[PDB]
Amino acid sequence: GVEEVVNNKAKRLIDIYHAAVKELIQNEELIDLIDKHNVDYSVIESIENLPNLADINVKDDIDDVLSEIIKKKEVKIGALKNKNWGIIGNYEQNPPVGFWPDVMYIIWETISKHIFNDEDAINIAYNYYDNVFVALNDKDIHMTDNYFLSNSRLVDQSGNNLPKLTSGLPIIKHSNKIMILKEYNINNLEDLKSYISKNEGLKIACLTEANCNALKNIFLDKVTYDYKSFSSYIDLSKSVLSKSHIIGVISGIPFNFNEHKINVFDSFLKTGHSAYFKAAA
Repeated sequence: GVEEVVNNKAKRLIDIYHAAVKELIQNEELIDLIDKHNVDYSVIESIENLPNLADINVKDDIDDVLSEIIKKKEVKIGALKNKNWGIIGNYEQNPPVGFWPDVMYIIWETISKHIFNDEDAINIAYNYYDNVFVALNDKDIHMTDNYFLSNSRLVDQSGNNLPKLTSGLPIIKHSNKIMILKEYNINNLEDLKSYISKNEGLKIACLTEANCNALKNIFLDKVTYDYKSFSSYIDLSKSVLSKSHIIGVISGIPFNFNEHKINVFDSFLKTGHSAYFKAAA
């Protein structure tokens, strides 16, 4: 009569990781970093149930991933290569710069101050791959970067699922805004739902797949979703103004169109970001 649980070698790594984020939210560092880079992200809303960093075992007695990190004073993080989103995160150079790299740095600086007694105790080693989830399942890395979507396809290059990979909390989110013509008298998600429920054959324009997904959760097959046809705000906007798509879904607004013609409201339908780990051998 035994509870035979999987040996998650990343369990303590995930917990101290979550505990650090909790501390970074308590000490205002994470939100300070968001303000410093002037990026439009929100931190995880509830931290009550997250582990307290002070409690977490930092001993290297456990036969797990964290003990390896501790002995070498180094963690290997995986990120997509040749990515450069400017201030949001530039990975064309190693070590990378920008918000998302800075997020990973302060997390491990915080972890270092608990396992050890200095922010620089543990070195961050970034490795770049085309498929990071393959490298993760192959133990080339201990972690993915935090910027990865919470809804990511955990698949190999063949396109088949990787069942041993797990995810941390969506510690950081960004919201999805909805732009629409004022003439429809719709300025909230509720009025939009009513309209979509009354009408058929409508189509939704999105700048990214994640934008359309946030709304797909709400509307299902009541509408068609187009995100491939748009590569910029100007493209997306042209389509809404041309009246071909009832709304445009987008995470940001570079500049404003006429107040009296266009409406933009925050649906508060969020897109989460999380790190991924290897939860089983």
